[PDB]
Amino acid sequence: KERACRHCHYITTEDRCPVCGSRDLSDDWFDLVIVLDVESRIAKKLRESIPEAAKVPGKYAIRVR
Amino acid sequence: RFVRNSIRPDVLSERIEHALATGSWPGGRTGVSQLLDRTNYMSTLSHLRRVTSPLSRDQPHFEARDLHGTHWGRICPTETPEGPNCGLVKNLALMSQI
Amino acid sequence: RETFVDDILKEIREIIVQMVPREAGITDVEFEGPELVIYVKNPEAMMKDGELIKNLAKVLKKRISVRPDPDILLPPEKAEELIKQLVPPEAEITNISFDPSVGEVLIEARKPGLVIGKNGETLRLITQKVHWAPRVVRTPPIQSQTIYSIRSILQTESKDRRKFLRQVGRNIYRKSEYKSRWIRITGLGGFREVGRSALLVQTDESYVLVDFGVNIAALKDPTKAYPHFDAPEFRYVLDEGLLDAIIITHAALDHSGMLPYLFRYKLFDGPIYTTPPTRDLMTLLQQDFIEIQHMNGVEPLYRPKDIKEVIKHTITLDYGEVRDIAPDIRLTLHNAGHILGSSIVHLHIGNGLHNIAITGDFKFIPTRLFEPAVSRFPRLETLVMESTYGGSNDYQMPREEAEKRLIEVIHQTLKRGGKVLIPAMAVGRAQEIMMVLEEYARVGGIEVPIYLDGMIWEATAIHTAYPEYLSKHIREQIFHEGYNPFLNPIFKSVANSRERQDIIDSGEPAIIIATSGMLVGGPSVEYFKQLAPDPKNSIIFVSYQAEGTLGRQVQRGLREIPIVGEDGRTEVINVNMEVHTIDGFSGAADRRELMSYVARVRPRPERIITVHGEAHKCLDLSSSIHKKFGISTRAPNNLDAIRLK
Amino acid sequence: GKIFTVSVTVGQETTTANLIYSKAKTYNLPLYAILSPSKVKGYIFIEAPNKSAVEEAIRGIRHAKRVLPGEIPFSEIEHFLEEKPAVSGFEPGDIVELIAGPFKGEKAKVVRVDESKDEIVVELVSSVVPIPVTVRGEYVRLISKRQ
DNA sequence: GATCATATTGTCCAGACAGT
DNA sequence: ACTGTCTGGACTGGTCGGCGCTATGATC
RNA sequence: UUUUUUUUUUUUUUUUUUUUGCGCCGACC
Ligand SMILES: [Zn+2]
Ligand SMILES: [Zn+2]
Repeated sequence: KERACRHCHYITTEDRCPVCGSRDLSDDWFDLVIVLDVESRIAKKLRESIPEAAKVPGKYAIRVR
Repeated sequence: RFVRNSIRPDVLSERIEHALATGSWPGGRTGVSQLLDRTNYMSTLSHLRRVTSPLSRDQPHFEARDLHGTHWGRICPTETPEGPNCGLVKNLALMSQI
Repeated sequence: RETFVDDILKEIREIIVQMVPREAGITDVEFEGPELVIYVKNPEAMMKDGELIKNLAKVLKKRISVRPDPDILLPPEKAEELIKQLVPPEAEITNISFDPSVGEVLIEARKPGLVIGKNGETLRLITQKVHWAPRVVRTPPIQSQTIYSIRSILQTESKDRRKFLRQVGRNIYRKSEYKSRWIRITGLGGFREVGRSALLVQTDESYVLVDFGVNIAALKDPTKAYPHFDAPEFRYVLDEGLLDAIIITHAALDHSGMLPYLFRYKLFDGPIYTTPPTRDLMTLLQQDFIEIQHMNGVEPLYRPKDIKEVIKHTITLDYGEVRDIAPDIRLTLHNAGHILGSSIVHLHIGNGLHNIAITGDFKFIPTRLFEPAVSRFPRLETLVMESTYGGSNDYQMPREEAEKRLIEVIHQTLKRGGKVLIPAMAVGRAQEIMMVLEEYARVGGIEVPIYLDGMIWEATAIHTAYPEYLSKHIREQIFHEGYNPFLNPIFKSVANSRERQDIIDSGEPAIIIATSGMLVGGPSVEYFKQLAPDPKNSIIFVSYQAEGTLGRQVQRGLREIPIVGEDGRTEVINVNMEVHTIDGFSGAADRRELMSYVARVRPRPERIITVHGEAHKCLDLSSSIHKKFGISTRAPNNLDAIRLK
Repeated sequence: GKIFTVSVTVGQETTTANLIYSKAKTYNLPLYAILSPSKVKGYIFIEAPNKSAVEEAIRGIRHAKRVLPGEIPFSEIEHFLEEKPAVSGFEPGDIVELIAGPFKGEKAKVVRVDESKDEIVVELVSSVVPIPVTVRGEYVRLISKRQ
């Protein structure tokens, strides 16, 4: 199963969080966002919404529940 | 093992079987394969020596339905069906060779 | 909520492996509803005798269900052959079913006593030689459609049933023996009123709903037809899904009418604890109610799939069987004597903290059908009693002269060649009338056939399917002797309208027992229409006739009744037949019966709650009990909560 | 760059997006970002400088059908990136349809709305008696808006 | 090993029409 | 106002019998 | 040394009587 972090909204397959090292990950999330370039327009839009998102390219989630 | 396990013979077998059973060849052709006539000894040989034309049966193909002079020794001049198949469904002559 | 079912299961497994010898080979231990299931690889060592199983059940205080491991399972054909060879030929086995998922074989036999054994040793022998846990049910002498359908539904949905049972067992044993801080009783319906009964038992840990029913008299008004869904406690229980279980006292629309409505809107997902006769009769009654509502043109309350879901969520309990339905509540059922499968609900909350007995509809005098209600309990503190006949002047006539008058009226009618038409309920008084008629005809008094039309045949078949729930006389006749009173050749069933027309047109005398006491539907109306002009015939009323019904019009003495004909014109029915009324066959307890039950109950309850009756009747009964015995009595209204402890 | 739409099989947008992302990572495709909202079914958004890059990225995948010949303005997909509760935007008194949950395919009337617990209380319109039920905000769909 | 959404978008005659 | 071009359509009735064809890929 | 709220009775039972379509091929008149 794939779970998303509650802090940086990063989806990872292991317990450790490779972005902020948070131990609270949520198994329920929607609207998967894939970031390949940091300077992307949608990455910039997500940055002003969630400050911790789009710091490192990879999978991301819009909301955590 | 990786290559062998990725091959499904069922698709090819079913495609060939369906085409040979229904008679509908790929490309829109129909009637390619028909059930063998087993009424008597003559019907089976006639069906095995049958030649058909791709032209439509409803259209009058006056130039194509009539017996041609080049059919001597290749197409039987008398054995033709009655109706829309007259002149379009032919039979091989006894001396004909392909 | 937090649960400790895993720790309890681990402790139980440790106790088992401490007590059970190692050669048994215990593999898995789990909970299936209110009983414990143990899987072993060597059933021979586990159950060489019943003493080990009895000791395990006594120590664990659970119902032990030993099943073989699924890996060691005989082929179904070899298993069937071995079961047939082991069972004596006297027990006629009809159907044998197997469950591949869990070790269990269902055996349908005409004589389940021989299959079970004198002390259960035959079941152990079968499950040892065949490695299949046996479950024995009775094949009725008369085929029943409802029971066959229920068994087929249960067999075809084995996976869902097993999942539901496992979930129920996990929810029941979420924690060990817990002492409740307080016990609360609230009545969502049936308090100071008749119909739409609903009783909620609330503790600090578990919630229990008792006889969730519907009202038919006030069906036009939604505020009185259904129990109070606006109660804050009931809303909190339903919204959070905290309802542990639902128990139905007996199969009647005022006690089980609203049950499929909860499953229609997915408001409930737990188990239902009724006796098998109660389950079958309530399914039949709910189906009939849905069909009637559909035929009347109104919107049906629920759907047959909801009744199927009710069947799939029903756990069957026998009389005197103690089962754990909650972490702090223990439930047992005792005979009530009202109808077939009628049970008095006894709740044992805590480890001796409190005891509640909800009698519901019951009878305390011996009858031709069922034994009198059980008045002895291991412990009793609060008693909930019906007050249908709680008035001071309410005194039903005794049974013997009422049945003598019925017999003499029927004999007089048959002497002149007339026909006897007896409108009756689907269940209850009809079977008692058939038993009385069979007793009268067994000595050669009457030879005319007795015709049952409508649901009478189905109810009779359901009654035959469960002879152990009947009275001691019928039980002795069926078991000790080879004579079945219900299997008399005089009882005939009419299949279609052609048979009914032949019966009506026949000049030979006959007795017809229809299925509509008020002549408001069914074959009763047709029989009355086709037999009214004949002066030799007679009609006997054995139940109260409500105002506005045809039966009340005939009973009052109307010689002619205008009705709508088939062509749309008014038709006149000339009632030249004799009219008789014998209301001595009511299954409800009399006021004298209620007083005798209060006086003779053991132990004496601390308080008595009077429900299920009119407000003045309930108040009169409570005042009479308080003045005669000194016990504190209350007659609360709806939405009233009483803190018992 | 520019937002482009890729038509994919309904209910399997996340897997197609993941395969496209993996292919772009492995083969160094000039793909900027990929957005696949859960509410949108059968369509995903890929940010690329030109549609040729999208066409080259989505080819070779059975589940990527075609790329829509057009460019989406950023204001159209701006609201998708913003995080808003599903309960928000609902007012009591209107009629909603429950897409998922135990009450699938049932119409209900909204009674109570609270954004703290992200839950909405509704009453079934087909029930003969009002029984309020608690359901998730994302499970319901607004049929009509009245009061 | 069982289920669940989804599953792609033959020539000739007569009437209407751009072209000069 | 003529003239070549594009497009739509209907393709004789009945009867006999036979011969196939009416899911699939991906989790849980 | 101080303002602006109101008050009472009429609707009944625990429930009921029969393979469609698609296309192909052969053939008769
Ligand atoms: Zn993180
Ligand atoms: Zn009752």
